[PDB]
Amino acid sequence: SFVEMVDNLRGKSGQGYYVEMTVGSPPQTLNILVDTGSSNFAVGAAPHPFLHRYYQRQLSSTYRDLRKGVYVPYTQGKWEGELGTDLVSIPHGPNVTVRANIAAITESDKFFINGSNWEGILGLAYAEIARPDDSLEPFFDSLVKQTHVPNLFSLQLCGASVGGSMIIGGIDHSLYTGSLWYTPIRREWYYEVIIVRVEINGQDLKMDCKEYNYDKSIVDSGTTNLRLPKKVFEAAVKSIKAASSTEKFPDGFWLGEQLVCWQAGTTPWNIFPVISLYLMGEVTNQSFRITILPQQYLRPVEDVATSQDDCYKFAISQSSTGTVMGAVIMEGFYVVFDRARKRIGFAVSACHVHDEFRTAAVEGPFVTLDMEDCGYN
Ligand SMILES: COc1cc2cc(n1)NCCCCc1cccc(c1)C[C@@H]([C@H](O)CNCc1cccc(C(C)C)c1)NC2=O
Repeated sequence: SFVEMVDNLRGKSGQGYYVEMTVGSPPQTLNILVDTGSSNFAVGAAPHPFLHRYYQRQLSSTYRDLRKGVYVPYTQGKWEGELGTDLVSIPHGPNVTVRANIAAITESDKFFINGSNWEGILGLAYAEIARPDDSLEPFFDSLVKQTHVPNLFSLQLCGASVGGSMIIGGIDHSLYTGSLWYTPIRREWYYEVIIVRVEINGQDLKMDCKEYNYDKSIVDSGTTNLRLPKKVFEAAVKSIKAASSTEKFPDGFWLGEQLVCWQAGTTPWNIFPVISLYLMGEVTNQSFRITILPQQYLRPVEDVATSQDDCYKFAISQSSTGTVMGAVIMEGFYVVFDRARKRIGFAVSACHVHDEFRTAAVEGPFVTLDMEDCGYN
């Protein structure tokens, strides 16, 4: 029955992927961002300039007030609101209805985006990072406890405006090719993983692998970019600059601020290297790698001019809170969040990115010694 969830995600580039949901009785329809990087289910519940619609608790006969406030600070944006519960469904999802916690967003700062088409966020990570504390059961935990939906979901995020699939409760084999390779979930709070090696165009970055996971590495469908710790970012940018030194780019391009453009269909993809991230595997001393093409980390953006020139932004930025494998990394891969077996699987997606001489890949097995030493403490 997973076919009913294929292509249930939509979005705008750089603005997250959302799924349609209903809350309350009678059902109120809202578009909800799917976020594996947090654990709160929250919806706009008061007028806002950028909200087309919002949750009206007064119109729901199943709404229950929890008489408790809540706020969530993300990297840049934040919101605050009122906790409560209500019945929730996913129209293009499993045929079930659950009573879930909902944060009714009453005030926000740089959270909603002008013209985004979504009105809320579904944090799919674990209770340990839920606000106000881990006693607020996340949506997916409520779904698994109250229904027979198996304890796993999978995400197929597709590039170019954009679409994808969130398969709730399983793996849809028509969404990927080749084999699924699994990496352990290190700890159940974020979807934390361990990166054991990094190569750019086949060249090992030759850093202490602890640097790749300082102070954690997570899989986060709610963050656009690949975010890298300071030392790793500097090494990666230095290598990417040298590989593409054929052309010159404004220094603001490398900061993710400015954009670069080329004549329609002349982007010099060949001068940009591939990035290989090696993840800890399931057996002793075994890893696997995922290979990232420049079509993933050069995010296409609309040019505000009359030009019909392909313009892009550098979708790799510096982090001070560890590695973030964001949406641009997940795109072109089918990613299985196998909560039941505490593992995350990667396979080449049915909507993979196309280069002419290169291809995104998930390859294994590799031998990697002392992988346990790569986790930060
Ligand atoms: C830095 O650049 C960033 C940051 C974020 C998003 C993006 N770009 N682009 C995508 C924007 C799409 C929509 C969006 C807006 C606001 C918040 C989020 C999406 C979720 C948040 C994730 O939840 C973050 N996950 C990790 C994290 C970080 C801090 C605190 C917590 C707590 C709440 C658990 C969790 N995304 C971002 O903050």
